[PDB]
Amino acid sequence: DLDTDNDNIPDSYERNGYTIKDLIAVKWEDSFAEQGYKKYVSNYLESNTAGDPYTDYEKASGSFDKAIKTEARDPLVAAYPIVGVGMEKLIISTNEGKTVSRATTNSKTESNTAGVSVNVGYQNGFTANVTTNYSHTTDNSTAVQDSNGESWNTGLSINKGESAYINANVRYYNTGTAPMYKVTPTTNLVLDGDTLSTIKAQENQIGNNLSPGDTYPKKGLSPLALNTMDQFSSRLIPINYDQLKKLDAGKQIKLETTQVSGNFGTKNSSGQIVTEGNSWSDYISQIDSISASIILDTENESYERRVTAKNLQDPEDKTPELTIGEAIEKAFGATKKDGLLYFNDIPIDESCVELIFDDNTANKIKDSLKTLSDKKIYNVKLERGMNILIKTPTYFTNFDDYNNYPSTWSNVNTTNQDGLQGSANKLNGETKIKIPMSELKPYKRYVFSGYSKDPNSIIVKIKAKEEKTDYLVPEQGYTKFSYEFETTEKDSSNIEITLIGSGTTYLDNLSITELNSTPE
Amino acid sequence: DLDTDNDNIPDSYERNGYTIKDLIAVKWEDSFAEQGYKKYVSNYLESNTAGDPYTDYEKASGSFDKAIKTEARDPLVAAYPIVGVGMEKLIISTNEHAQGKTVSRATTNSKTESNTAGVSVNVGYQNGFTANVTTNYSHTTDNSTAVQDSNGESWNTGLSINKGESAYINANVRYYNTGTAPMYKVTPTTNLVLDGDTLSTIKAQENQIGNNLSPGDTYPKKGLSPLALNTSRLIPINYDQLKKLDAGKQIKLETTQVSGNFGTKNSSGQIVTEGNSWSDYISQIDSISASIILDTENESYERRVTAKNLQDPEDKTPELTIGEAIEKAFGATKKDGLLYFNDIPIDESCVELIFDDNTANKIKDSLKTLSDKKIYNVKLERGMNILIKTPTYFTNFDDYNNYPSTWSNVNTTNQDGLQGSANKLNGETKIKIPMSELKPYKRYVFSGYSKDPLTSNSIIVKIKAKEEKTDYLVPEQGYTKFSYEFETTEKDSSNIEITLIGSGTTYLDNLSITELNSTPEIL
Amino acid sequence: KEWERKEAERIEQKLERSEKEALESYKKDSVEISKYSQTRNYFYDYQIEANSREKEYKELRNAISKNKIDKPMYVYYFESPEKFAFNKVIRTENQNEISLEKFNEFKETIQNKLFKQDGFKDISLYEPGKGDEKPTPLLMHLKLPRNTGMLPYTNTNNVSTLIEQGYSIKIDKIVRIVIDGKHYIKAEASVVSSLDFKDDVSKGDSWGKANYNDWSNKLTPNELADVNDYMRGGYTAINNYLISNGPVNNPNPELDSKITNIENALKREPIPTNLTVYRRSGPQEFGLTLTSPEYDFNKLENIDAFKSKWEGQALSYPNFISTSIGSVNMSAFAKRKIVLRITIPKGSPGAYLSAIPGYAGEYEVLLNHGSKFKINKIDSYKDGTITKLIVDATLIP
Ligand SMILES: [Ca+2]
Ligand SMILES: [Ca+2]
Ligand SMILES: [Ca+2]
Ligand SMILES: [Ca+2]
Ligand SMILES: [Ca+2]
Ligand SMILES: [Ca+2]
Repeated sequence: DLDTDNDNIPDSYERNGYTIKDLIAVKWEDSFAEQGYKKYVSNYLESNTAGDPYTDYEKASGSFDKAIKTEARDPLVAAYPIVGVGMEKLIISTNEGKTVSRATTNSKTESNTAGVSVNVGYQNGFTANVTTNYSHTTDNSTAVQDSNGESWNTGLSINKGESAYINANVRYYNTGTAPMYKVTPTTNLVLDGDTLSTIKAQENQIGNNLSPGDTYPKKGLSPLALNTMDQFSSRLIPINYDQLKKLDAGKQIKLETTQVSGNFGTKNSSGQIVTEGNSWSDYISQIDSISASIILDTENESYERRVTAKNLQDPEDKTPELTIGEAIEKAFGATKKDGLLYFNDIPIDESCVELIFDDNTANKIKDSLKTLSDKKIYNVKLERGMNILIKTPTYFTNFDDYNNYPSTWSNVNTTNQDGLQGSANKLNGETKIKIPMSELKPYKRYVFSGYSKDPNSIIVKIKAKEEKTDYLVPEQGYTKFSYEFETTEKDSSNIEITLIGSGTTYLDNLSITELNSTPE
Repeated sequence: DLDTDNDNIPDSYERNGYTIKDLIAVKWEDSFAEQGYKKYVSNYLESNTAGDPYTDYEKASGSFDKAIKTEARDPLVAAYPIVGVGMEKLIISTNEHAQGKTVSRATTNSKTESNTAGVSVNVGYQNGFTANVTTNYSHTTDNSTAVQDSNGESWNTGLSINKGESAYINANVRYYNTGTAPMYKVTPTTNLVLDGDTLSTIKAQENQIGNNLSPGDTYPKKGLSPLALNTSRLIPINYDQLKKLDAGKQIKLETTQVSGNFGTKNSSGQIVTEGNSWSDYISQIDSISASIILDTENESYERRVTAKNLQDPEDKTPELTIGEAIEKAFGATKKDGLLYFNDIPIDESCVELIFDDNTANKIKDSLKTLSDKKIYNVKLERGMNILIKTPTYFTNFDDYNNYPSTWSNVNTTNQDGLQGSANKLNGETKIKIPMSELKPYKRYVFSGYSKDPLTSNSIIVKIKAKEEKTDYLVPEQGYTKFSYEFETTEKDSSNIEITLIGSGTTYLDNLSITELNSTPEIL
Repeated sequence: KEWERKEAERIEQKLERSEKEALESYKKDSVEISKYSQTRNYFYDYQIEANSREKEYKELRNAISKNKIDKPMYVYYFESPEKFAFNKVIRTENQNEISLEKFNEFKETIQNKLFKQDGFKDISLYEPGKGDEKPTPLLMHLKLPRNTGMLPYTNTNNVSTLIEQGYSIKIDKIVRIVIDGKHYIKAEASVVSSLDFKDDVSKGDSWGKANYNDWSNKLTPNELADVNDYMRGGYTAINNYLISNGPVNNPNPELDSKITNIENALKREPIPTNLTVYRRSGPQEFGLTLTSPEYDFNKLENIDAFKSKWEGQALSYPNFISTSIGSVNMSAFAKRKIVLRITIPKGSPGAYLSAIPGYAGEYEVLLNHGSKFKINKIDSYKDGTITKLIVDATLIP
């Protein structure tokens, strides 16, 4: 029970699992989960298991400044904020006075799914996809709203040799697990390589503190304008003719956040809160190099966590490893019930949602999976330097408790027990679903994925912006299939999804996931 | 006896009984409740039960700044200042210094309009859900403007603005503070939001307000001069929103950022407000507390009440029912099964209830398991947003009756009511309510409760206004909250007629008429 | 901390040269000077006059007497259970839990008693937390009264509060608080003051003479004659008769009348205060001999056996008790290794004996026979190479 690092936790409780109850550390006797307690493990060469300012007893016991999320309660997942900026409107004016103004919508994870390449059938134990480019939440991509495709140059009489101005509306949000005080975004604007003008904001004019979850401006409120800014008061961003005629094509404008600074909260003996001597400036550059990154994108909200893991090649560090399933169980509020992880009600699983990987970590995890005999990627060792994106289906049925398809699927029978996850379907005849434009976002990209087994040829038929029908012969075990398509505008016809089997096949865990947006 | 935190009150006295008298702490034995003394409940895990910069001792012993409301002396309500903007008069002139063409209208600012602007009622309410769901929940930050002295006339008629120029805008503004907290170093910011376009942001600075904004009071002290927007310059406008404003839409007032400090009693004398700020404790407060808004027909209050988390053994935080939370949040006299303000009775059947999507869904989830089927006995979870609307007119065939007209066929000689007495319906019931008590161009909902101890004995109701209707109400052995919309119009119209034809067996109770929002007049 | 530091440099500008030199002398030698101030009074007058630490001790005591407080202050400090006659460890440093039964033992040990606090001691003004030193599981949180000594002083990067405790304490309450997951005992006690003189013997003589100059006129001639006998040699015969179980084994009605006269004379003038006196007791007063191996306190086991036998007990002297206001060592009983410290409540019988002219008694006071002392504490020190004991006892009626 000797203490090596000064944190007042016995070392036997840190090698084993321990929980904090009665504001003290007791060993995990594997009978406190039904109470509602959870288990932590702390490293002993350093009193801070993760590199956050808060210490292992304070972090693992809930002694922090209360404003952070509840998912940073473990001493393994740190709490630092990841701000983000988006645009919700565009104004183009020539006065230093014609004006054209439209609406824009932002997606946090759109460039991360921009370069991912899909394959029909995954011919390994990988059963996933690898993207070429990994983008965080802090950068984001925008789409202008409906305008019937009319040219932007017919509303402004601007020729070669003249410059228009940017006016817009912006919103600040957080997706991490921390509020950051004295908000100084210092964001930037890029337009396919060349930047137009960086955006510099001050502490008091925008919101001083910016808590996670909620936004500045709040949900369902007017976004903050660029005219009401001391820098952009007598001048705005100028544009030449070539740039606007390039934006006449199917192109988009993107935002990033470059560098921020500010203080953090702490406690006091005489007072209670002071945020002057604190800073995040010298703590981010430790967290960014020790841990591994997870990003999730539900269709309404994105989350990210940063979970620590050991390097394989060095005996000298005693930071305990994790597997991928336990890492997403601890990082997220993932309840593991019947062996399956659920965030709130959306299932999260290798067999239920889409997982997207970068290029470097894919090689290492494919090397590790050959050692693994389970051939499932939730049990491989999480190491330092992992970057994983996970995307939720808009619609995903598993012929089970989770069903969200907006139209009923024709010829579906779930009277079987040999499905991969609970019951499955039988393609005795053929399954079909009509899904119109009003239930879908316009001018997008999608992939349709699922698990099949055949203990025969199966034809898929997708009515889309381009009709696509295809064949696939299934295996006796489960092989994941996926098919890419794109849709067209709202006033068009529908999406008809048709699957004709051979009578003796089983299909389970069928999903539709958003990938990209088609240009115009 | 045993001490945990940096307070004199022991953890045994910190829970299940909590009384402070003559600067000492004693438990509670239900005897000296009439000596001006109350049992509180606080935490025993920390000094500050809420995010306030005051301990549970001082606020429950009076050792704090006296400008704070006495409802905040309870440790379970967070002291929280809210600074809002009311607007009263619009003047439009074409000059850039202040001659020119001027038009002038007098407006009313409503706080609780856009929260319930997209609220529609049902003829029958399912399960025990006697409430509604809003499209969006709003706090008292936004104000919605209703022009009352608006004859049939375009604003272009008084301006004759042709193509490219326009006039300038000026207005009369007021600054209210409604909360359980004052604020001293006044520096507010407020945007003039026009349906997605930011017209301008006004900052009042410090010298135009003074160094005090106490709760419950405005900077114009009740009846004083409206503050025009010239003291800091004029605001322009363009000739694109003029017809847009003329047709259907209104200008919204949105407070954005209010800076200020608070006062702490020093060792020697009066408060000090230089080493303080209402900019650090605010996010600490908002993270734990729920939000209970109440809107009387003349005023509003809103309260931050600390609530709990069910999905953890580790936390020890007080849990409340909804009705008791309202009781301790605003201060309510406990009548026999009833809650009272100074005159308004409040219940789950005497006021109107608004929740957003998440709160309404989780309350409907909780309604499946409660064995009493009431809103007010629901466990209080951190992060609820609940709006209460005190009805404009409400009667119960009992002691309270505030209706201007008198009905027809009123039989109060019965006691099988929802609350005490009921009404025996025999035939018609006629009320011919004069229009002068009804605001122009407003949406009003009539709500009632029906109990019919017969298989198919039903009534009709019939609301006669400019937008009239005849509805067929089918009551059952229990009561239903039945609600019908209608719209008031401009003043040159007649009375509102409400007829109902009963069938001699049906019973009604808890009849109320309330306002939702304003309908857009054609201009 | 901020307030403490503020009147630390507020005090520091009013201090003198020898006072501040003694202040750094204590800053470098805190523990030894504190243990010296505990037990210096039991030496000789010339031992104190030739002691090296005495000039710094008196300069610091002058500084403490100069700095008085205006309001009662709740203060905090850590100290061993052995200080409060709990001659054992409540919880060790590797232990974090003070159990309910050992808290009950501490309650039933430290209750209803007055315990001495003498010499210079450091304390803390606010409740210690995580960033402070917590050497012991015993934190006392005392209401120091008005005008008590108060020295906030900045030592290097820290600040500390030094006082001259010169009082006993009554422990009103103890509670079981928790700091950094470790159980600590937080003691809410009361400062209870008694009149003590120690080495200040001339002023105590003046007080006894002023309180007892007219006492001889108020006695009967039988009482006055028996008092004159007692101060002229009758103390030997009277005390020998009383220890020998006089009225039972060998009844002497003349000696019964004599001791009744002495008892009524002591009842004539009860004392107007709570007092603290000292007595150079022999081993024969404690059931031991000079040849007893237990009498040699130079080994620790004799000290511990004496503490086990005598602390927390009631001791009865069936004879009249002759003590004095002085705590100093004398040539008459420097041989004796027992120094008894007695606290007398107000209104108890007794008189100051050295107010009568013609008596060779040195600042002596007398107590009635059959008296009982509740032994509260036993401490130890080194008089030369001889270990001597300090027995803090209180007169119970
Ligand atoms: Ca550790
Ligand atoms: Ca450790
Ligand atoms: Ca399934
Ligand atoms: Ca306490
Ligand atoms: Ca508490
Ligand atoms: Ca009634």
